[PDB]
Amino acid sequence: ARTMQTARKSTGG
Amino acid sequence: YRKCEKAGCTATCPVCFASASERCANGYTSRWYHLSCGEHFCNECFDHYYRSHKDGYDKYTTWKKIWTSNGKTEPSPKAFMADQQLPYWVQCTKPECRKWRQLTKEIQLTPQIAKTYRCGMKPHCSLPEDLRVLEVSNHWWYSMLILPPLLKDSVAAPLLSAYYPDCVGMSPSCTSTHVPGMNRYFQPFYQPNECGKALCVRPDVMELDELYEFPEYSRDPTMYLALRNLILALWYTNCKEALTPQKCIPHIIVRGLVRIRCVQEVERILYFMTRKGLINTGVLSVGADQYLLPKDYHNKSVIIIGAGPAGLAAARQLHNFGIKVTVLEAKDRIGGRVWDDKSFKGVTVGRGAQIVNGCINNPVALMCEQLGISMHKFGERCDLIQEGGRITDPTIDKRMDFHFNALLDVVSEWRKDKTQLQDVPLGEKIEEIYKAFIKESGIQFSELEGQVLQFHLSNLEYACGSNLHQVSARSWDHNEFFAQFAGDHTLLTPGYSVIIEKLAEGLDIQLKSPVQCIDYSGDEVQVTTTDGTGYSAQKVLVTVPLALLQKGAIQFNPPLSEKKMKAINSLGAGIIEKIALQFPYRFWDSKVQGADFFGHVPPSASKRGLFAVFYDMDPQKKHSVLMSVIAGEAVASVRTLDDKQVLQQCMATLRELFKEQEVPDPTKYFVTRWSTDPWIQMAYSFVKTGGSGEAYDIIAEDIQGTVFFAGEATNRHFPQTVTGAYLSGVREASKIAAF
Ligand SMILES: Cc1cc2nc3c(=O)[nH]c(=O)nc-3n(C[C@H](O)[C@H](O)[C@H](O)COP(=O)(O)OP(=O)(O)OC[C@H]3O[C@@H](n4cnc5c(N)ncnc54)[C@H](O)[C@@H]3O)c2cc1C
Ligand SMILES: [Zn+2]
Ligand SMILES: [Zn+2]
Ligand SMILES: [Zn+2]
Repeated sequence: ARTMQTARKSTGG
Repeated sequence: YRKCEKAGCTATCPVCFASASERCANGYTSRWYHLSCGEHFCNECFDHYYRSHKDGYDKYTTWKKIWTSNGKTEPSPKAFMADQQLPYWVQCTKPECRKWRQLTKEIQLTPQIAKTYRCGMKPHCSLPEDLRVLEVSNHWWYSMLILPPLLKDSVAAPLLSAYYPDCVGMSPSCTSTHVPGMNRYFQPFYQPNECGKALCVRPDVMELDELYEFPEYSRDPTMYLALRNLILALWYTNCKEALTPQKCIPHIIVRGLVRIRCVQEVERILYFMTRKGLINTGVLSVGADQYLLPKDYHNKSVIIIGAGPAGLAAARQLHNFGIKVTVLEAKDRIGGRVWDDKSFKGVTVGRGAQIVNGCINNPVALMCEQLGISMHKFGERCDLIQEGGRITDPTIDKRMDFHFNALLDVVSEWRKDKTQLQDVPLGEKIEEIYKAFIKESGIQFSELEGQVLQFHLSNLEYACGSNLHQVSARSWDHNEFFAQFAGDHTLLTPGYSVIIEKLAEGLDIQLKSPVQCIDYSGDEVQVTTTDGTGYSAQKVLVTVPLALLQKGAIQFNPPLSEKKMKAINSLGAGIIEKIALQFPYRFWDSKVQGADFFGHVPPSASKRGLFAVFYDMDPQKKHSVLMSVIAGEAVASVRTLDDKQVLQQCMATLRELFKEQEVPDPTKYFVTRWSTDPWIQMAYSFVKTGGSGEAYDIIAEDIQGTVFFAGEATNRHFPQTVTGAYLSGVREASKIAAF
């Protein structure tokens, strides 16, 4: 899950 | 008429409550007007306000102008009477009698009045309470009420300004329609027309849980929504002490007999919200005398396996309820994947969890408020330094971040109307779509543009806790179909260990006690340790890591179902590792200039997860502790090396990143080895190619109301995180407590 990203997070889709 | 023309009234001959007119009929009147079974008003008093030539017409028109502006509900003399004329009802304060009395019509009820009221208090207890009082307890009683109660001066009102008061349980005539005394991260209510935000509730709509528990309000919810909304507000304005019925009652200000219904019902609603963990939770701890649920819930025993956030959350709840809980933990410490190193000068650094992703409504945020502790909000800036020293051109990062997101955008297009069987690894899918743009466009990427792309992929690998060739293209971001936690990403400066210790405080916890077997083929659950010690209880809660369910460390008897096992094995036990370095002085300040972190552009593709990002562990910019992560294939590349060899590897990278100066040797370090910690063997879960996010739900289903499952890998909305685990603890505690 991308909800773990803090730095430079993805906005992918 | 000397009797009520409304279908089924228990009043053959009615009394007027109002006394507005001189012509106020005990006696005959053309029409009686029915508000409730015990509450009626004559046509003289009705004319008093309704009719031009009469005296009370002044009041009523004044009131009807206000009511039309604020509220959606229709003005009417019935409404006016219910809002403005009906007497107030008050229970007695003194525990000996506690009888309900009517107040004289000329007195307005207030919190302090209702806090301190004894029988016959003009601005005694032997007199029998009114006939109508006991009739209020009947089922149909609420059915014979003309209008839903509307509360005055509700604690919830500042939170609810964007709604019409009547659409949400409140009186549109009340003068008292970011709030003072409330944490900026507590946003319990959805705003009208607001998109998905985690843990928010609609103030004007009963939730499904509430409908099933209180199906009597399916017909008419407004009394429910008024009391729920009040309670939530009382809780969030004072979240360090237990919310009890005694503390709520003084804030229910509504005139009439319906107030007594409100007071009686407020107790059931409160217990429901407590059990569910919406109220009276966090690291709130209650004294030995007090318990959060009534004695009915207490004849249950539970053993909880694992004392991470999931097992501790569940324990705390059940303990606070008055249920008997005992916790069995394999290691010689609590915390599971929460484990904080306290030995660095000044700062505190976690070996596992330390960030909170989305504070708004996050239970972690509430716990920080309770313990008065700080969260450092992360800044946006993160510059990508290359092996050499060159901070990457701003217009290079921006556009490679763009390109990266477009790939993923193409992936989500690809995955529509596909099935688990048609699934494909996210890593394969990405590079395929990558090669396609190269080909169809003709333009090619430089070595740097490629390197910067790789950094972005490594961030995904960090997030998933795996190489992308293991992660499901269909379902990698499954959880995002649900409302996520809005707001700040913060560093939890004193560490999650403060929270973990507080939760644990004064619970029956057995350390160095790995469970080997669970027997539930009997009446009692039978739990056995590796050494042989036996524990038994009515119910058991497993909260062990995904990786240990996959290794089958625990023998279940009966075995788990083939469905459960397919669920368990369809998820990936993801892994990252960390390194922390101490230094004598902050050698990065000049180059980094106070950002929370900085990037590291991977020299080659195969060195991708090797210290992609370095975190600055002092929000104060005083101490010199950096932290970094190892992820993806880099985790494999580091399995064999020992701490020293890893430390050197990290040091090589820093000197290359900070070429334009002398890089001091570290004085203190650690390197994490979660994957080889026999009772954990992972960092967090993720969906493997072929899998579905339904796996979480499946893993979460109890067996025969006796074996329950909580944890990181049981939370479909919020996988991976301390918040997710905590919430799974609270979710299971709620089921365990039920009936
Ligand atoms: C390096 C790292 C960084 C992370 N970063 C973050 C972060 O920044 N933010 C965030 O929210 N989350 C983060 N996480 C994830 C987070 O730590 C976990 O998701 C969370 O701790 C899960 O809690 P749990 O209760 O489900 O599992 P655990 O914390 O793993 O609890 C499992 C417990 O069960 C015990 N156990 C196992 N087998 C047995 C047995 N047979 N008998 C008794 N006990 C047993 C284990 O000893 C362990 O104590 C990180 C994790 C790691 C490893
Ligand atoms: Zn009637
Ligand atoms: Zn009258
Ligand atoms: Zn009394």
